[PDB]
Amino acid sequence: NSNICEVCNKWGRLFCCDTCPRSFHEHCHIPSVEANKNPWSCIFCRIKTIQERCPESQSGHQESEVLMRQMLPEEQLKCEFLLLKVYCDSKSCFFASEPYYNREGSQGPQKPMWLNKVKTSLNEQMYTRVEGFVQDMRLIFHNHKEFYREDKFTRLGIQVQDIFEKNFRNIFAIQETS
Ligand SMILES: [Zn+2]
Ligand SMILES: [Zn+2]
Ligand SMILES: [Zn+2]
Repeated sequence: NSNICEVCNKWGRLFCCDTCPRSFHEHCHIPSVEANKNPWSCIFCRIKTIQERCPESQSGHQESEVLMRQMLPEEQLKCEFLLLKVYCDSKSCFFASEPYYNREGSQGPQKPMWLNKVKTSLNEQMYTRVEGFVQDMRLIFHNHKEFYREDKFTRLGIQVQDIFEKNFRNIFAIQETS
């Protein structure tokens, strides 16, 4: 196994996957690494298993259909994985914890949102459809873009949103388009 966490790239108290060489800190893995379970498979392995059991799941889908799916176990897992993929980018540190807004010439968003809040929401099964999760994730970046206006710091929102969107397309097998 790897000697650094797959999500944060640091050493520490790591849990090793039994079916791939990845490792995780306890709260870096989503869901948090499970108490017992021997063997244990990580979220990357569990997502690969879904794909292997249903190869047709990789044919193209329409986003509108994906957003209306109910959050049954497999869609719950896919949202957890997609959240994990955003945390894997180091620039996610800007969007992880609860923000605050006091900048000359800007007003804070009406509905602040951050990655830890989405993490808790998923953990507490607060989303009933994929749409709920996706709307909150997109809100994070939209709030950022709107608040930082012309400051070049707005680009962080663009960059992390691009990571989100690419992984969303991959994980939910959205039909490729030009
Ligand atoms: Zn970590
Ligand atoms: Zn694994
Ligand atoms: Zn099948």
